[PDB]
Amino acid sequence: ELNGVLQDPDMLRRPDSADFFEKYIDNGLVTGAIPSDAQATQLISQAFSDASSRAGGADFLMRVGDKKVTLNGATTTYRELIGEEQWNALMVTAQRSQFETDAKLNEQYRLKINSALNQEDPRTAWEMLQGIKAELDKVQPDEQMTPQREWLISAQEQVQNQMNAWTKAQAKALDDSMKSMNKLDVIDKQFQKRINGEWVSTDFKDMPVNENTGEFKHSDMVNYANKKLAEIDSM
Amino acid sequence: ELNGVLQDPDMLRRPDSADFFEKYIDNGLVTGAIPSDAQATQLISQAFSDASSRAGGADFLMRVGDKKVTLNGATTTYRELIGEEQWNALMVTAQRSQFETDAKLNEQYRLKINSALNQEDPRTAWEMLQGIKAELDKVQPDEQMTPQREWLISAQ
Amino acid sequence: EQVQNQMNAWTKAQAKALDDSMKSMNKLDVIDKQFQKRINGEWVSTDFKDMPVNENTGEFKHSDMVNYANKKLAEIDSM
Amino acid sequence: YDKNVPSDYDGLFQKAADANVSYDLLRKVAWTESRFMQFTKATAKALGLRLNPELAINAAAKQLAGLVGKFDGDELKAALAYNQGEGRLGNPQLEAYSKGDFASISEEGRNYMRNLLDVAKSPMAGQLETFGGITPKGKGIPAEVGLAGIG
Repeated sequence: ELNGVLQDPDMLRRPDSADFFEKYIDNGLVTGAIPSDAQATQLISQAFSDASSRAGGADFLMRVGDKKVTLNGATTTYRELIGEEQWNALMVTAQRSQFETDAKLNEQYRLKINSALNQEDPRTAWEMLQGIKAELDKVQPDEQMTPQREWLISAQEQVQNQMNAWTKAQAKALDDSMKSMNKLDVIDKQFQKRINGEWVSTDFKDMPVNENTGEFKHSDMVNYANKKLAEIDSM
Repeated sequence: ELNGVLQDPDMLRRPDSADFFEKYIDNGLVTGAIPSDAQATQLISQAFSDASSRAGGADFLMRVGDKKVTLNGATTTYRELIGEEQWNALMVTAQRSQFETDAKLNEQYRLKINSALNQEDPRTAWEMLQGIKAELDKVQPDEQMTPQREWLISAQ
Repeated sequence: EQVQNQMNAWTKAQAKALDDSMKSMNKLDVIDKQFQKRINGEWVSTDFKDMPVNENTGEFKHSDMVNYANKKLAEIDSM
Repeated sequence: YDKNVPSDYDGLFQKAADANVSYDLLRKVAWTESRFMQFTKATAKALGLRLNPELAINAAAKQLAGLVGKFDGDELKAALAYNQGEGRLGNPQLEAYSKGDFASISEEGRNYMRNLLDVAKSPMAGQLETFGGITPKGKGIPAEVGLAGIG
């Protein structure tokens, strides 16, 4: 009789099924349909295990764990019938069960995660990962540490480790293009010390070298030669 | 009735909730509200499992494990009702539960750790790691070997 | 999710193979531009050791002129 | 990675450019693209009408004026329309931004908004600032505060 409005995996996440369960248990305890408080407890602990191992259950549970029920004379909230620790375990299970009850969700999320760790730009993997963390909050609405929230953590702390290498490969690319500008600057300084009346050679094999420039090739003068003429033409 | 001043995760770490729990159990045993010493024990062992699996519980437990309670005629300290070994397990659980009850803390600490292993200068990663070891002592105030104190050890 | 990790490397090895064959086309384009600036009446050398170099071309080898030389003659023959 | 304390020619110019939007935003929109307006697209220079701070900041101030004026209360929508134009690519996003469907805007518009909402003011600010937290009560970390010291 509970599988009438607590099985359709779209009828759980509705916000009335919580009220339906509260009214079921209450009117069963009052109107004799549920006689014994040692039996309403079994109905609770079996309906919660039906609704936890089923897609759509985490939010039904998080909604019902705030409704009031009166058992054994003492009135309480369903998060407190079951202990705090046991409710934590329950919500963890209710969130992570919809990822091993259907393998389509597991496939889909794992492939988006992995195709998000393989984007070339590490900064454009992070918005993909916030996308994944945004489509996890639609299936797991409680803050426990489900194993999928471990996929996302390893993905983020893997993209950081990827950026530690991508930045090293960008600094090695601004090292070989600041050398090739240092060389043109020193060649210009040599030409200018030779023009203004000072006796220093201007062959490319006689420039100074200081580990910001490296050894001078011939093509680092051709480049300079076509670039003074280009600049003098533009004046 | 204990969830009135022992659930608000900021009302645990206060230093009076320890006194509230001590007075609750004492005045329950004396004034009949808690009749049986075989029942005050269940109240202890259920309030400690409520307060251990909850953010803010490690320091409430470390504060209450020094208050005096008298059960079965023999008077003792709550660290000694529950055994030494069982109290160690209890405090370990109370420290590491606030990192798998909320995933924001787990995310945040793991990302600071990993972005501290990726700093270029190894000498400037160490002060980041002392920073992390300084923001762990605000959530785990007992010296047991929680798994987060294993993150920091592997990081160093 | 292992084949994805394999394609992240196979694509890197295909982009490094379209980097060494777009260089060898940049060099023929710049050599043609040099010959054309020299023909239309401008004083710029056409030796392979005096072309410009901009990290899209690299250093010019001798065989990057032979290749060009057999390719203008091949194109002029086909007109 | 950025602050409002260091002042240079940028803060010297946007004091009047904002008078001809917001000085805090216009100082920030330029910083993210050209460290201290970087209209890199050739069509953006032919449409916006170069490398001169007398008109570059004046071009951004004019566009960001209309972009922050096309709704008059959505400044994050303005920053989004800036680097994502309203032709053939931004239209599917801008109609998906107001409905709160940030999972379907872009990989670049979100990263752009998430870097500039700390100085910008929108009604959807606190709704994107928590768009992708690890838990629905959490806050999703933008690209350059999780990748802070890595360099």
